[PDB]
Amino acid sequence: APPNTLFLRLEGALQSWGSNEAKFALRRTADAPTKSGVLGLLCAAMGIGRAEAADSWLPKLANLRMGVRIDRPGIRWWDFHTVGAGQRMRMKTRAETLLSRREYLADASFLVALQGEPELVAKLSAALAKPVWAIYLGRKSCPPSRPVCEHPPGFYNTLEEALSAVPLQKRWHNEPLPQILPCVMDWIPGYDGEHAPDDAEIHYDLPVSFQPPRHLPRFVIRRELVVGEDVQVSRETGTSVWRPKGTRADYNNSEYKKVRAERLVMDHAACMVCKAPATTVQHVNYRRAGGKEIPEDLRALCRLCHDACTMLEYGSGMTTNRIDPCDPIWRERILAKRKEIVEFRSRGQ
Amino acid sequence: MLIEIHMIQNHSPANLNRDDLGAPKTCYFGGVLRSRISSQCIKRSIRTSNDFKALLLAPDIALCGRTVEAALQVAHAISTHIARPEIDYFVAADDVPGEDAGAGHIGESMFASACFYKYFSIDWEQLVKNLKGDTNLAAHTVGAFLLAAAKTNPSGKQNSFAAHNYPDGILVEFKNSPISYANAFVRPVSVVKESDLVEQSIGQLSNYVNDIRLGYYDEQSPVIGFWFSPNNRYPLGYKHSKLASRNIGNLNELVGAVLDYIGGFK
Amino acid sequence: MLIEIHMIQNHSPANLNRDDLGAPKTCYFGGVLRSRISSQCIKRSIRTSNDFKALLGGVRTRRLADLIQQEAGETECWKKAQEILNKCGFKNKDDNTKMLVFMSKDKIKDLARIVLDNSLGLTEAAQQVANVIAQATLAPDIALCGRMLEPNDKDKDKKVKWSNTTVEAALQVAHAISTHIARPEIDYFVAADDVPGEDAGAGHIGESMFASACFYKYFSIDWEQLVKNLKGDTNLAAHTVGAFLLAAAKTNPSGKQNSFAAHNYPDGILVEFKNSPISYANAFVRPVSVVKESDLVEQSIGQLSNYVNDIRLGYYDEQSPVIGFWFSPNNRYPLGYKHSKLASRNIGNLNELVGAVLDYIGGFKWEEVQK
Amino acid sequence: NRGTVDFIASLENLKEGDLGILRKLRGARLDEKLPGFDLFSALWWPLRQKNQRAPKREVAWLIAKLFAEFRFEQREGATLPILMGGICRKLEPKKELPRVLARFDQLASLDIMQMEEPLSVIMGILRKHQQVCLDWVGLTDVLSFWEQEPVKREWSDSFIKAYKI
RNA sequence: GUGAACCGGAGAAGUCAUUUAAUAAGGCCACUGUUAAAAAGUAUUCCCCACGCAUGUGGGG
Ligand SMILES: [Zn+2]
Repeated sequence: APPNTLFLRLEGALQSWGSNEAKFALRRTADAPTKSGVLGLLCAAMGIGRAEAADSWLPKLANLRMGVRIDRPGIRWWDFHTVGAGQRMRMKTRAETLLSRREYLADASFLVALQGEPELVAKLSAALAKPVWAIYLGRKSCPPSRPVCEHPPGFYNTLEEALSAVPLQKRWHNEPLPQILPCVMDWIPGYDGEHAPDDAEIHYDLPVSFQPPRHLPRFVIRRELVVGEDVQVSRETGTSVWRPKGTRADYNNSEYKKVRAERLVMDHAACMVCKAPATTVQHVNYRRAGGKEIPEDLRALCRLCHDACTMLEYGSGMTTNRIDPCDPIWRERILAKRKEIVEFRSRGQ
Repeated sequence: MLIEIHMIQNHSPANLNRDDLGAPKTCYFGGVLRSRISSQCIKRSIRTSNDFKALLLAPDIALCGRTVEAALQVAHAISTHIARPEIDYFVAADDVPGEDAGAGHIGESMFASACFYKYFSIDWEQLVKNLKGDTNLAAHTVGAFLLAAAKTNPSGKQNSFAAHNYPDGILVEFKNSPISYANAFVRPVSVVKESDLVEQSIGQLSNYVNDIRLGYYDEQSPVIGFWFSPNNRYPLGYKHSKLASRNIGNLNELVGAVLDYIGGFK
Repeated sequence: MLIEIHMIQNHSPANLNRDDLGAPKTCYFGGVLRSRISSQCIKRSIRTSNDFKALLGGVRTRRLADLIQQEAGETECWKKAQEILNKCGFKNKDDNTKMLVFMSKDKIKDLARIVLDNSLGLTEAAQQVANVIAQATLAPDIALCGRMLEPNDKDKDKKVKWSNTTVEAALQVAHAISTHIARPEIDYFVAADDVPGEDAGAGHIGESMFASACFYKYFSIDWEQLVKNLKGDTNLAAHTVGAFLLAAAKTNPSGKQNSFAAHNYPDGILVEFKNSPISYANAFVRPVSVVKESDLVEQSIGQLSNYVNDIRLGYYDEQSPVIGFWFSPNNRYPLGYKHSKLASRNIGNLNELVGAVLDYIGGFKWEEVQK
Repeated sequence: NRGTVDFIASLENLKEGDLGILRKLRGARLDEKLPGFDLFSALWWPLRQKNQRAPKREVAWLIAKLFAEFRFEQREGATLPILMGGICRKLEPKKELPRVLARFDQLASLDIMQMEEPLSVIMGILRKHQQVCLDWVGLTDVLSFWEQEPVKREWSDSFIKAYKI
């Protein structure tokens, strides 16, 4: 059972599949990817020029059957667009500014199923794995945010089960999902029902050429799917909003229990400030704590000097860095804290 | 193969792009409203720069547009956080005293500060076929565009706000299928006391790059990328199995590394 | 060539700039709320300062007919001047036209000369009037700030077509953001009655708003566009630059200064000579907190020095070295106790800083160019 | 949140001598007046050893000083925004309400290190109306995650819900 | 190489001027840290290195 259909994921921050009714400086768009637009995307991915497209490639690929499922409808967003500001414009020339207003779709995603010849689908997918040219979503200022070559080809019978095959991928966990997903699919005669129903509407996106752009109409129908029954909700990948590493804390750990022994050996079991016999070790340079402990930034200390340094660190600021003995600074405050500890701390506690 | 430049740039409060009413241009993403800079504004500001023109069939006609189809590709500059427009109440003054302390004019202008994410794409095959097999000039104009895009800004309302900022993170990658990383900032960046606006944006970019490297980009073909911040100000994914192949601390070194990959030219 | 000045200035509790509701102006930078001073406020306070008085040669007024009458003496021409001003597309709403007009003060005598004589007709004189306002650009303040003037079209004389009446700005001034978080404060004030009565109440009760902050000021001057704005007057351009530096350093905006008197001097000035403008406002994307071991100004200067080092090391180019001077009074505040290498020259006197700036600019001396 | 409960219970168990010691240290650091440092270390250190979670040191210090100055019986269901809204509702709606609301809304702008006096004025307004209870556990939990946006959102929403009814 | 490609909404600006939160006040009243104790001790000092019948001397920690 060789695969017979190809799936396209069309999702980007900004999208614009232009409609037939623009014809002027009001560049509009359609609610779904047009057939001519995705055909031009395919021809750009295969490296076929505009003149070369009109002879064989477009008539060959116009025999496929296409259906688009809506994953996210998006929001239509306009854009004021001036041309030739501070510069002349063609036709002789004129020092003038051209005003226009463009329309894009924002935060939208579509799934396109294109059933056809298995060799055609295989060659098309092979071309789409490494596109010849940069493929955008309608306009050149709309690059895709997801790989078009994402979903694998397969063999199915109807377009409804084809759009049922691919699960719906969820964003962040709180985000809700659409409950009724509209599918817009090409009308199929079947050679028995020769006359289309009255709900079938004409769209004008059957292409012939691209340099003298020519289109013909086609009958398009619109049905719907129910999520869960027809499309299973996929689960998001392992991800999170980036947070700075809050490190960890663990002394029971045997590796630190031996690093402190190495430190007490290497400073010869003596304090750095008052040179009394050492009791513990202060953990200066708290970065790389727990798993990447280097017995260099640690400094052995007695109980009174360690308590004084902890008193100084609890007061004032406190960040990943610490207060390091052997510094010529902070000596006077450490000695004052030593005096206060000696003359004020009560052992009855 | 395709070259892709991703850019993170925070701007001081200004109005770098307007509309028919004066408001900064915006867009919609992640369920919220983000600030925006239109792609044609960035392309024009890159193209007409005097330092760029004095630097380098024509190289600008080969890179940009005028069937001559450009290999350049500038996307709309989305913002990694929820937009925050603001109104400034201005009053004009008169140097000549009158019967009252009138102003002369009263009004409101708009401004907004944002940390924009920029995406760029250069098609190497179209560029080399545009110049009829020439390669050294192609690398030269790629480097010229890299320096220009790293050191340029739009001129909108810059006599009053002067937002002459510099980028704080650049990521240059080589791969075939074009994918942008705007999906990283689907969740808007919210600041915390233990980080900056640029730091969290760079970290979220690193997280998204790590997740997509664990996913679609299998061992079919390795992906080569270079990460740059000034004097190694911000790391993209500290260690993290070397998410970025290099860490650079000068623009010239990144330009030379990219040139030496693409052709080995110097 | 561009001269860029970055300043750090801590202010006493005051309300130097406020919006329509009286609150001090704020902005959102780096996701955090900071205090702001509008750029036009700084530009006006420098322009109308005592230290810039020798260079003030332009007036931005709405009542030009009043100046015409006050410079014509006693001969009555005020209605006539208003009529000719209306003929060149300016309108008239009770002795003040609908638009402000920027024009050097030296040309009011010429306008008086055209308005006085009845030898010429009306409409042609209106055209002549335009030719004086389109060429009254030889002022230091017009050269610095820049002027654009677009007259009306529904009441023009059809024979008064205008020349180019714009001047590109030779000075870019940013909005003075704060280096730390915003801390707005409310001052609950009362106003008492000097005459005793029955009750103990006072005349008025209200609340004002004030805040104290450390501001980061950024200015940029384009020397080539400056000397083009004054038509090659390099001497006068250098005089403007020196006087502007003195006024910017030694003047503060006069907002609510009779109740707060926050006349604080800057604690650090960095003057750089470049070819492309760079702003160090991203030094304070992370707001400046306070540690007991230091103070606000020293921490701000250290953060600025760290970001300047980052920028210089990450954007070094051997083709365009950058020369900068650091100024602090009697070298009280150096550029951080970590590098001692980002400042090419350390200056402790403001006058010496101005003289060195002028000598780098053109080799002139200050006392030569002051007149 | 059991560590916070143990912290608050140990705070209520304090005698009057160390309460006066803490009262004398309002507005101060942690590096001076050694008896305060020793008492705070005795209060806070056993929480980390047994309980994996523990309130932040700055939050715990602020809570201890505020409890020393403004001794309140800990009771579940008496969060600060609810009591503040109940006080604000029985006010003159033209002059006093904007002033007191501004003093309340000043709080949701700073960090932990500067909330002492803006919280002390709030506790003074509470003590003016003779309160006898305050949810120290909920206030500590909210103050711990003060940088999360839904925390401030729920703080303001609870205040508005208590104000409206 | 897509109703596509080539494609700035830009230029101008101070929210200013005026002001006391004033007037009254006690944290008071009651309290034993008490009960018991030698700084003494010879039967192998925790370790290096020169000689000996001594039933140990010398130097080092
Ligand atoms: Zn010690």
